[PDB]
Amino acid sequence: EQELLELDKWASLW
Amino acid sequence: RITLKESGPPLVKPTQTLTLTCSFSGFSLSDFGVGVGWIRQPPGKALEWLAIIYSDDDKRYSPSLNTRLTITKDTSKNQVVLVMTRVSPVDTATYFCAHRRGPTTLFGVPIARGPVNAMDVWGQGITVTISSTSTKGPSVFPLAPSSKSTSGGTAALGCLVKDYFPEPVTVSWNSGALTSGVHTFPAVLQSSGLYSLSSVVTVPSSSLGTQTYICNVNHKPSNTKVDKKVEPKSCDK
Amino acid sequence: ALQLTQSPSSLSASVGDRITITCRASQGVTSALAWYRQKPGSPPQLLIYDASSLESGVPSRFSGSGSGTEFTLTISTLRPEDFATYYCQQLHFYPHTFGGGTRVDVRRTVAAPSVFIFPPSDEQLKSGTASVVCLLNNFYPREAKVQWKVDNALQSGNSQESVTEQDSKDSTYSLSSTLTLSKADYEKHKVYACEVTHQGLSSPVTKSFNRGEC
Repeated sequence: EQELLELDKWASLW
Repeated sequence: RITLKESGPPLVKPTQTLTLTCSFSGFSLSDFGVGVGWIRQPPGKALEWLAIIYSDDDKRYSPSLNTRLTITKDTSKNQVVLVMTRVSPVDTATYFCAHRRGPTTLFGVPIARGPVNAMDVWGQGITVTISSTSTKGPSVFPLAPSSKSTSGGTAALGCLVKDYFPEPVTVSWNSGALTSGVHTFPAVLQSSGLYSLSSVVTVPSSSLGTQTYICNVNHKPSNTKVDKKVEPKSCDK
Repeated sequence: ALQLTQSPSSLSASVGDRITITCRASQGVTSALAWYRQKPGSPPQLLIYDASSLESGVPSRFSGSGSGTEFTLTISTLRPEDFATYYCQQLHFYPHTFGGGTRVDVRRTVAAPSVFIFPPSDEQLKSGTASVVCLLNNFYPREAKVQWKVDNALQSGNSQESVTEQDSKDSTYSLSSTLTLSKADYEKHKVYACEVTHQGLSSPVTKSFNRGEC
């Protein structure tokens, strides 16, 4: 895993 | 049932500001988590993500364009606006707005991420050209048939439509009488800022002495029409 | 940002064929991967969302698979309306990113191009410029390489290419390469040639004229 990309709005949603 | 349509200027000058509007029907920017995003497609290239805005006014921009992009919305008008400042010819492309579903909800409760992973409905797209070039009609030059353009009992010949702006230009041969074997190439943008294309056609070399070949060029933007007769050079007579 | 590598870039197939397109992510995007089909002159159309879920209204011949970094789109039975360009997109990280695209064209037997060269017209030379055109006619596959040489000097940065859409009748492509020079430079040289490389050609082919030999 590289960079420090921002997570999408729903990336933490089941 | 979802429809989106982009509206904006088809031509903008470098360093100016470009304002694109997406008008939609079939959904509401009031729908929980719904999003509207923008994607551009430069001439003959891949899709490029630009930005997205959601029902809660949350928004994101492509990091390499964040200083020039601004996205907004008006939920009562079913519209989303994308503003791009200091544009340049690199920004010439077809711009699409698209709908992104919100998560699955059960009586208002978000229960599944699934549906949000895609842009499910796209608008027809709007082509935008950024250029400071002035309107100009083409000059037509012949691509004369010769021993160097002959293959067996077949010969190739054509027209070179050079230096015009803006697009488009239409070309036909012998007033439409000749269509078979014709190839009109997509225009290319030259470093001068003017477009250029060529149209060719293969025909029996045995007809070069009797049959007349004329390409009909029409550039509406400048009200320019030209009929160019193409024939073998004196060398081949 | 997160890089998506779509492969192959181009693919030849026939109606009824079964094709598979791959997309690799530089890092895990879980299942946040969508596939689209784009036909000439039209906007992208959604096929698969969330890596394998079939979008409502999309023919069952389309299926998707994968999770993490490797994904594949499959069309069990290729239909005529499926000859188009396909794209993957990841929505797990910002900025959302699309793959480079995968064009799918109609397969036919290899066909080397007929190469023709056209010196500039005296009409144009009078206007002060000289355009030299090289034409590659009715060939297949689409991949072709064209190089310009003026008296053995490779020309770089002063030519432009244009390619036609696959022909609906013979499934071939045509390509034009135009070399532009000023009248002055054009008249300073003799030999003008375009070297063409193509799968259908046993070896590079050269077409040229000598404006110094009359």
